[PDB]
Amino acid sequence: DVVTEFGALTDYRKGGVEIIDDDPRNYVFSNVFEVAANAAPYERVAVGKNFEYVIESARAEGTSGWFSCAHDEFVLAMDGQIEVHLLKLDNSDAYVDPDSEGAVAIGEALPEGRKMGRIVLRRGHMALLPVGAAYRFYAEQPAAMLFQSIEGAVTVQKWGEICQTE
Amino acid sequence: DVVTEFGALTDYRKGGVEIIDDDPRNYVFSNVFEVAANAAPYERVAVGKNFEYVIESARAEGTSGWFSCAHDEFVLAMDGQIEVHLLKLDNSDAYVDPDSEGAVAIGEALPEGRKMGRIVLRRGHMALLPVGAAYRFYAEQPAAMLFQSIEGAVTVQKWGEICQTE
Amino acid sequence: SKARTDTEHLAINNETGYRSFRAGGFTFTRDEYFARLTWPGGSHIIPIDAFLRAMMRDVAWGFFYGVVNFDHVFGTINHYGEVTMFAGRFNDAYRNAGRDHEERFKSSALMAVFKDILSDWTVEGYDPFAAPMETGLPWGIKNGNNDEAISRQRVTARRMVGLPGDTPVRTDANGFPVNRQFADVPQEQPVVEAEPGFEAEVSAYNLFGYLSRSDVTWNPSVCSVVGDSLFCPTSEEFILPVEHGNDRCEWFLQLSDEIVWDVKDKESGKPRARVTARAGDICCMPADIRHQGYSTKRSMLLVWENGSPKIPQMIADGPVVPVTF
Amino acid sequence: ARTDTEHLAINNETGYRSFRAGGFTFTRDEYFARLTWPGGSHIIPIDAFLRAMMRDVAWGFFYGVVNFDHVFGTINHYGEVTMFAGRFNDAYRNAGRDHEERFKSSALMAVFKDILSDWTVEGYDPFAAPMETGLPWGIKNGNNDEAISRQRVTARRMVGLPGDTPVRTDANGFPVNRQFADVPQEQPVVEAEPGFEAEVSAYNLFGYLSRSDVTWNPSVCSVVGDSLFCPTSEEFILPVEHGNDRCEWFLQLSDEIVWDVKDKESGKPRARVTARAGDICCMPADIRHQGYSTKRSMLLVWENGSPKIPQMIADGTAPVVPVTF
Ligand SMILES: [Fe+3]
Repeated sequence: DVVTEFGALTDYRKGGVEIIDDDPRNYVFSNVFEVAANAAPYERVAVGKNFEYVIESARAEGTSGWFSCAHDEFVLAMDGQIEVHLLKLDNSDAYVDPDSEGAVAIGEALPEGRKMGRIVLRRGHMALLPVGAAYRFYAEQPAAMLFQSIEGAVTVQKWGEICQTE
Repeated sequence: DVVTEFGALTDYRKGGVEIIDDDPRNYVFSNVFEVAANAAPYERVAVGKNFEYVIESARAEGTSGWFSCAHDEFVLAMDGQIEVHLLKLDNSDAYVDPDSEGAVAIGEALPEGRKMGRIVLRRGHMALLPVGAAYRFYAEQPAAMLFQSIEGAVTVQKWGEICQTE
Repeated sequence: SKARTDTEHLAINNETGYRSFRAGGFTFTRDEYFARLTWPGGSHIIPIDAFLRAMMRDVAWGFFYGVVNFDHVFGTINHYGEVTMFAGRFNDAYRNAGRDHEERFKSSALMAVFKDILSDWTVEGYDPFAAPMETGLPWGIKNGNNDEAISRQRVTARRMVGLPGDTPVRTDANGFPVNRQFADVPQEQPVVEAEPGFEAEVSAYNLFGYLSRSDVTWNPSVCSVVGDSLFCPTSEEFILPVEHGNDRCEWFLQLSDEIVWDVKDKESGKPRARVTARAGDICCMPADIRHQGYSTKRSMLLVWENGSPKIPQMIADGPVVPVTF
Repeated sequence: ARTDTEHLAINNETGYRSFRAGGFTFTRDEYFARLTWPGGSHIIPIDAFLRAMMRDVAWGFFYGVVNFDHVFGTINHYGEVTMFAGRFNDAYRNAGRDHEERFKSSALMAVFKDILSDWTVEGYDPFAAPMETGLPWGIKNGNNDEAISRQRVTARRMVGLPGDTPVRTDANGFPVNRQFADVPQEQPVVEAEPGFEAEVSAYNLFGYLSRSDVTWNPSVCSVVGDSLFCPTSEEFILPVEHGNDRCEWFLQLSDEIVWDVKDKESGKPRARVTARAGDICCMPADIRHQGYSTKRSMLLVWENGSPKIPQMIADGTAPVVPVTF
């Protein structure tokens, strides 16, 4: 009887690199669930980089500040219920420099604009974080999530201490 | 409509060695029909060697002289009809040196002994040539054959003439 | 010296029933068990299942990024508009002896001949895009075709699956049931509440659900876009039919279950490493290696690609690991 | 020379047993043979594995090196046997990553037989060509012990002699294979004089071979000292790369074969040898070889079985090639 294995913050089995003739560091090997279990609430840790572009892992816990970005982003829920709030900004150049890239933390006060909608995500669900919107999260219990974004003001690079160096 | 391809003195199609990084002389590649086609009747040309052991190719045509050997031999008809006569020698020591190997050409004259029997080989048929017998072949038509034996006084080596070298 | 476009339909063998093909100086024949290739001064055999599986990917992926090695000998290099096809280009035995052979084609001319090969050589009830337990056998003499399985529509999100006008979500009704080996994966949609006026940009969908329904294996497929950053998840079963030598870093995030990657040097073909990945493991495949995946159970993999054309030009001088560690 | 082997658990999901032999570990699942040892792992498609295991079992570890592939295999020391990973792979060796263990032969042979019996399922014959038998995929389903247990057949002197191994008939369980249906079956005319019926012997050898029920299994038909005629019927691919510790000769009796020829020590390709009916060629003691045969074809493998040869090849007191010209 078929069982498809998904990871979670509480239950994950990191694999790894076996070497024949090479350096493990070339593979920048980590596990998004471990990375998020060790970070502070809503800290966005880079787990993948390719030039400007990033995948970021984070633990959602309680209610985050507000974010906005100069370009589309996407969020993938990896474990647990995460609530997403969207607000259309009256004047987004007031909070996010356009021509900047990567998410901007725009504070906890409610940004000026109109209520756009609400999204409730579970494990394996993806949502659009559209350019010119302001977004926030609520998670009743710790939950794991991933952003597809660009290297910016919230992107945390802990490279040598998340990856498999030996 | 299954066709199992077999060779013949008249109709065969040599393959060969394709090189990547090697010397084609290493594979000592020839075709037994070709070798048999160019030789003198019953001339035993070696086409394989491994220490003292050999495989010999030959064309049967007309009637051979007599042969005997200090060890067992085997003959495999490969094309067309070959008749084998066997004689039990009264004193095999008189025709064959006992300490010798490889077949011996023991002459066209009828050697002394009694009649063992007669064999008629077509393509694909193998016969025992037992130590202590003298043997003789008759082929009405050119036919080909191979000998499983040991190098001796009858065996003809001409590797450079018969094997691929380019 | 231009890129070539000389390809040709050759004769139809009377006993096999298969047609054979020329592309430049290369010829393609298949019989009951084998694909038999030639080029001036060389020859090679690949078993036909393996060949047809590899051919399937090269065609469906439009020659992909960088090097698609069918095996230790034969493959293509994508130049994006043109494409090299080789024998021995990344096999040190051949290179050392001056025995590797390369021919540069216009991609359109080379693709047309592959599809013809793939069409002709694929028989009734053989789907070279599926795992072996899901389908029949390619062995034996020509017997009908399976042009539907090889004609599959490429599916690419412009922005995100499910957005208006964008690539749709998968359901039973639009012809995409859950795969037998994903039977227990939850299928509910996330809850979406848009305010009047914004139903266009309030969007979310069940991605694992979407993957659970993929009807092909080893086929990276865009589900979401930010400029050049591409989310290309797919469903994986058995063995990736080629060894991929990418011309930039590719990232693998394992979404479910387990894959083991056989990592070799991209130039020489020498074993370098074996990478084991379980749910939530993310790693980089550097531009100096080729990789081949093993997935026992059908699994969900996110291939993350940077689609930018500037990168092969730069990764040639400067930095194969894209991370300052 | 190690002796320690062991049966481990039947896995509850797959129904198969894992086995241990020294530091080596053997596990199969739906698609794969999974091998581990101290410091390493490797995977081989379960069908390719069982075919190779089938030969190594039936051949009693054969002569010299039996490579399952570019990583895993055995070396035969005639009463003792080396099991290795990467012993003949430039990449492992240069890195000091190869692993070797040496065993008493009957002790490895025993666990090999247990692996082959457990891992083989109803309707799958790993001694046959793929067109002739079913599939190895999926969970444990019954067995095929009859197929994996046929008695080795060996002539003392020649097939057909009083008391020697006998001629194959429909009666005694060997009808003609479908792919040799045109082969003439008449026996040679034999007519002995009274008293000699024991020494006057012939048989139809091509008819014998057409009645072989397995593929790639050199089998003794005539003997002169250490000189052994070992013909067999060949179809598809030799399931191993054979690196002999002595020179061996091939005589193609029917149809054709291509021998993929690689370096014994490094595994770098060296040459490709195409042989048609009546072609005879030599395999040097410093190469490994693997044949490809589209139609079921008749090959004569000719061996010198003397125990003296390997130490002489190592010492250089016998040559790597039997003649030079
Ligand atoms: Fe061999």
